[PDB]
Amino acid sequence: SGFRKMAFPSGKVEGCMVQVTCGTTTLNGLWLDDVVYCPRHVICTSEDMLNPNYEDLLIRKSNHNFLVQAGNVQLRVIGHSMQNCVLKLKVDTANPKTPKYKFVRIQPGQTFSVLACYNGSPSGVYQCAMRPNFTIKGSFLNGSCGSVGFNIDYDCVSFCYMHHMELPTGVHAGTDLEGNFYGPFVDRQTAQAAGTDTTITVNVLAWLYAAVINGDRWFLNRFTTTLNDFNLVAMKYNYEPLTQDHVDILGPLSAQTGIAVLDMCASLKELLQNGMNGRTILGSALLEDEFTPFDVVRQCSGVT
Amino acid sequence: SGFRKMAFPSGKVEGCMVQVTCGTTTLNGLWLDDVVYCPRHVICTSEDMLNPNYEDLLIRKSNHNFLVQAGNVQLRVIGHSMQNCVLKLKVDTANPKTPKYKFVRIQPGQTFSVLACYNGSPSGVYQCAMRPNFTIKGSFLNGSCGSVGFNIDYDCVSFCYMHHMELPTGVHAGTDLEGNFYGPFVDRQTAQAAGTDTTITVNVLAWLYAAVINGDRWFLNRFTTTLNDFNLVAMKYNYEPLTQDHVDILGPLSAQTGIAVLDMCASLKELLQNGMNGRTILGSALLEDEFTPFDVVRQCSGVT
Ligand SMILES: CN1CCCc2ccc(S(N)(=O)=O)cc21
Ligand SMILES: CN1CCCc2ccc(S(N)(=O)=O)cc21
Repeated sequence: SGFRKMAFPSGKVEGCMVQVTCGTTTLNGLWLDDVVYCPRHVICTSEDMLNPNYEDLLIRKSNHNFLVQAGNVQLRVIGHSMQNCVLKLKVDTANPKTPKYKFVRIQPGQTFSVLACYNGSPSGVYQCAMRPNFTIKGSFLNGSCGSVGFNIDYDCVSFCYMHHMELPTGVHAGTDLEGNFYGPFVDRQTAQAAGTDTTITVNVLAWLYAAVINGDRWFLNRFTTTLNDFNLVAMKYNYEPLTQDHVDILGPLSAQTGIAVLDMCASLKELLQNGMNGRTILGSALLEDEFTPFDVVRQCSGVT
Repeated sequence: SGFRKMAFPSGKVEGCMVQVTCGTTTLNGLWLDDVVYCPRHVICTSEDMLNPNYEDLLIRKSNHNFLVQAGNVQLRVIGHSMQNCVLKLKVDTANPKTPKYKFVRIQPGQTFSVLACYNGSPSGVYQCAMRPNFTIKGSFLNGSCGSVGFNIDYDCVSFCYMHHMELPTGVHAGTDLEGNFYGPFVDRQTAQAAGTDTTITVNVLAWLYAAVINGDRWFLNRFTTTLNDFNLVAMKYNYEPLTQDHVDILGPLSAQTGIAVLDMCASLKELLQNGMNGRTILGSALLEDEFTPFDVVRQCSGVT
């Protein structure tokens, strides 16, 4: 029993982290097979960062200008290319610690683990959600760029996120491992606003199921409701609209707990209209939305 | 910027986790050099668990009754002993993935990372505190026993916790790696109560410093106070008494933020007497106490 914001074990990713230096700028890269992936803003000087022409900047750069260090050993760079906002550095050695892996572009509301790194060295691991507005609420300092988000399915690491920047609001913006930004963000030092950040309704409901499972049931009420009625209340509180896809994904938790999704929606409705009255759920004084239904099933069943 | 309940990267510990089976019971062990450490309740049948004589039970057991599997490879057991509540299984192979490590008995209020494991397989990592009452609020299912808590200092893993049981209240009790329980707990299936759980005052203050650093300053007030006045209010709210040792440990954060410890104590006082009035601090609707001053400095500076 108990419920924790739990990250994937980070070992398979720790073996993939390198330091990439171009000119004076150092950040993190991901060494998989004989390719090192890093943010392309590695090639920028703080004066380029305002309005960079990445094509023109990269033209000034040769294989040998890219210093790739794995722990204390240097990698030989035999090729470089830009794909969207990532640089791919062809090295002459396959990373011997390359896990089975995939590149996946995650959907907003989905969760992943972040291995925050500095100078190619792992410092810590936490669990994140892709906000509906395609930002993450991370913990990233200077040099953390190139730090990656991932999920693990048994032996396979699905890389979904590479850290590129902090917006002036202190939220975090980044790419998939094909270097396409999540959201409308560009890799340029300019004022960029994220949309309205909504609450991930299906995740909050999943967490309410986690709570009931773990003995926190005070918020269970005598009421039920309808998708349309629930979504009237979701609208008011900047919650994501609940669809039948969400209901379907909650079915395993519905089944285990014997609490119908729409009854739990009515619990959530009352919680939104009435607040928590100084009570807590799983040691939280607000509605948690960074657990997917999948995360609750995994944690509450014991998937390794 | 940003602040996250961040765990140590778990790779060095993932390489140490094994499956230990005695009779029908399987749990997790820690393979360091040529010794596998696991909870001694591995030798108990569910009928022994009520009033076990571990000495008499262990006498029935031979080296070959202890099945130690590392991933898919079996380890040969050449020696067994009981130290307090842990079994030490001498194997004939040094773990080649043994990190530089130490066994440390942590103090209540200190924090560590937990690699939750099932059948010697890592499932997830989260950050914990040793509660003042020597329990942890974990996420542990059947088979999670032998899962370890740790800190990392650059290349050295300090093992501080081995998971033994869940109390009927759903909090978690365990040992150091010399198998001495944290708190008054015994490895017997009987009703065991934890003391009053207090809030770790020095940690909450550390977190208030993390908040100011990260731009959440609304709770900063015009008031100051005294250790004795603050501790009158700590008493009322089941907060740990603040000593000059705590103040000293906060000095780096005091210095960076230019906010005197006793002024922050006055902020905290007002927060305890008045609550958060539906506001949040670092995305939290209550006072967080599972960050040490050391954790805030590490996270807010970028220690790898
Ligand atoms: C410094 N650099 C690198 C990558 C692109 C980018 C985007 C926004 C900002 S910001 N708003 O912090 O100055 C800074 C930045
Ligand atoms: C089953 N076993 C193993 C180790 C010692 C112990 C202590 C307490 C409990 S409890 N209160 O969950 O039944 C169970 C247990």
